[PDB]
Amino acid sequence: ERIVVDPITRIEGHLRIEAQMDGATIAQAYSSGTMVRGIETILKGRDPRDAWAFVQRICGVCTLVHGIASVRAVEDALRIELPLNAQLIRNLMIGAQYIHDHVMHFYHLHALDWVDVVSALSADPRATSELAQSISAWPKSSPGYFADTQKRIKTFVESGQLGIFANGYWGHPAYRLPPEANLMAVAHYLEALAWQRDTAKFHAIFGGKNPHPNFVVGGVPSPIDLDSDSALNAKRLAEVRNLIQSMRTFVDQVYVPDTLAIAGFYKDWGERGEGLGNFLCYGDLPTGASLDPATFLFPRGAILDRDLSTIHEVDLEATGEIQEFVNHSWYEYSVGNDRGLHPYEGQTNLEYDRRGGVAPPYKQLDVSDGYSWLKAPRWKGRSVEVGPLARVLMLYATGHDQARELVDSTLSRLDLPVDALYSTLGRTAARALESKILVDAMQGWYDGLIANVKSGDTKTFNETLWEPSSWPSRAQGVGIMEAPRGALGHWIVIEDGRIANYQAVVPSTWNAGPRDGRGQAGAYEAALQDNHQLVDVKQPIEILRTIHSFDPCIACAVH
Amino acid sequence: ARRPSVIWLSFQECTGCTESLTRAHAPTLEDLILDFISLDYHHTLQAASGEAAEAARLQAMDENRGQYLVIVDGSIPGPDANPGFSTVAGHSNYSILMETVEHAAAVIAVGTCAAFGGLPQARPNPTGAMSVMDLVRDKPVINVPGCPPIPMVITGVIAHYLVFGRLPELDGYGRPLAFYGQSIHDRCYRRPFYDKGLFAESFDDEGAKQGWCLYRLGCKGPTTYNACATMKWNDGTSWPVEAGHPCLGCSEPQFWDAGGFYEPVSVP
Ligand code: SF4
Ligand code: SF4
Ligand code: F3S
Ligand SMILES: [Cl-]
Ligand SMILES: [Mg+2]
Repeated sequence: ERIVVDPITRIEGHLRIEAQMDGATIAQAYSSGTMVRGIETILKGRDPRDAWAFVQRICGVCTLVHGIASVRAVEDALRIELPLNAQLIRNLMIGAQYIHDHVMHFYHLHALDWVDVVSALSADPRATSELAQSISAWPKSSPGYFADTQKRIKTFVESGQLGIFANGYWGHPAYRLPPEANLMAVAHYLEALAWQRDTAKFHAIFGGKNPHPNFVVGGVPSPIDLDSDSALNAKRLAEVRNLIQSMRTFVDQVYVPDTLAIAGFYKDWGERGEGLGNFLCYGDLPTGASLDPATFLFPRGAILDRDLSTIHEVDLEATGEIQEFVNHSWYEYSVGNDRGLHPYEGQTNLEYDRRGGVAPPYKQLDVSDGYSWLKAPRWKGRSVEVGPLARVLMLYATGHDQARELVDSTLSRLDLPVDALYSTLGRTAARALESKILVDAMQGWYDGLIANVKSGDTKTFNETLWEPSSWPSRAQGVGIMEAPRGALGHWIVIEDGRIANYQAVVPSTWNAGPRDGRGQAGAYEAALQDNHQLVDVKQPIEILRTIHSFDPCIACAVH
Repeated sequence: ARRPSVIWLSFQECTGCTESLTRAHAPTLEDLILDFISLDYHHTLQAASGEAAEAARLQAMDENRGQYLVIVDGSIPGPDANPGFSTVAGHSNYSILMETVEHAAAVIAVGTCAAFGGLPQARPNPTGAMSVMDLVRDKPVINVPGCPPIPMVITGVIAHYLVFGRLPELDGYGRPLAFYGQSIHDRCYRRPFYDKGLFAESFDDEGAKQGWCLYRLGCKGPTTYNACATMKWNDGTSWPVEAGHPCLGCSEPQFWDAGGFYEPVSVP
């Protein structure tokens, strides 16, 4: 029966794809998350000020983003306003996380779908240098450098211990780059590992460590005192400035031009891999202290049916709007397993056996009932896509000038129409473009931090509602964020100082989640069902290209 | 065989421990992978998916029997918990753990979840999560805890084992002494402030700005063993208390269930 790919590798976490084939064509696809922890259940009864530290450990690839959504949920419930410096620092850390996370997704998770490492061994080092230099000003392009990189990979492959390259799909006809482009991408893969571990120092300065920096409800834990040996001062701020500059340079000169050069060989991937047409953003990144959606860099809204002329409004609290369904998930709802729950009323009761979970060792899911540890989030009953493509569409639709210029100049370089955005290629391209937008914004928030400190405001923490005895005995709130994979919300309900409910709905929950009661597929499933053919079911590179373009994270999706 | 074989198992993890490993500045993951080890299976990085990926783990186990190192990230639902809580390729994590460690030279449990149960095991433990040392008894196990551990502690332990041809000396909980032998509080730069009775009372009052002690805000440094206060994080950039937050205790067993993070304990 179904073709099975389990594990999907080069994602975060535990994902199984099953596909019902009609000849070489994917007829139906099924997305299944095969690990659960039940962090929502772990939180019940605990202190809301501690929640961020638990839910940050939902996921260490998008580290930071659940910490941020969590303290924002508490701040929303309690109506705490942040001081400006805290808000700027949070924006800066969020931008640093996007850039780190997108660059590594592209090189270390996605690129081996498009780049043939064995073919790189055939490249002429000199031609590889000409090509690198015809696309970018990046310094590291000499022929000797390419020849030295190629030789290290050649010694590796010839040792007969191929490590993470063993049994790879090298030489598959889906690989189209010339040897030179493959060698260039492999060299950049290696530069991206050195660059990323340097970039991570940015979160360590403000947050103490990366992965998993620290947060506090009401501000940031790192104080500012120019005259102190143990606070952010001119010396620490000078290091932060240099890190933003290396982020800018790597995005402008390595990541974006490589994405564009590689796209030119895969333009037909602009015609598959988007089967929903609906996109959702909560928006993020305010210019000022208050979390006011009117000031967001990424706007809040929803697009339906690929119509960029109408942005529908999003309400995080309307109980008929965002709901999670479990008609095909391994959960039990006390209201009935066919009902959708808004997250203030969410329930996380794990039920593998009674929902049709198959006893290991198994070869096939049973897809007639529960077939995933992911809930199925829907927006007013619709399956939607979240993440970079949703954001770039929202920016485009709302007249963001730089986004419009980048999208137009990208489509024009590739000679593609606007409807090629709705595709595996367009999603992968959107990820790179929004990295450019964020990296340019970093300088504005940094300068605004320095100016604010210079004018005499060194406050970083609003203490006024820190003590539980100052809270109402009932409160509830939602913390929203645009995480690198898309719209993220934490809904919290607080009773008598304690967490009474806490529900996360996470970007990969939306995208990777399974079918609902109407048989309506989620984003991954509808994407694979949109115009895919497999040359060889044992080397399903076509599935991987599209699944990886969503940047799946199943620890996030399931929690 | 000729670079020693390493099999990386990822179970109920958040992938923080693998990210941490990619942060390490010396030896870097790429130098390790090219020059020092043969990393033969690792979900985050593997070119191949599905059966081609599983075949690589099995062929590593076949060709390096008795000699390979297993690193485990994440807790494992124990053999009394539903085998369906966490599976890979249709097998339970527990089944994969026991079959892969059977012929390992040694096992490193990286991260507090693998070492001690960690987050999936925090109350009320809905998945019956357990640690490596509880499940795997007839094998040398080295615990390298932290959430996640420091990047250069992870590669430090690996480099020790490869360069010096032996396991590090361990404390009573299986933790390498070089990294876990001293408490945070016995090395912390705010400690002489603690002893003078100088304490921060919020995250940005005078004491916070001056680097007075964080004890009153919940710091668990006094009962936490890790290298953060001496080695620091991310190539010596900073660490949690230096950046203004109390230590959460994140390398200690059951640290999630130690009362609130922002509450002092009842004494020392
Ligand atoms: S110890 Fe922390 S960082 Fe490592 S797998 Fe467990 S949760 Fe993630
Ligand atoms: S309580 Fe924490 S901040 Fe204070 S000296 Fe000890 S480890 Fe340092
Ligand atoms: S929270 Fe963890 S990272 Fe270090 S400072 Fe405390 S042991
Ligand atoms: Cl480090
Ligand atoms: Mg949830």
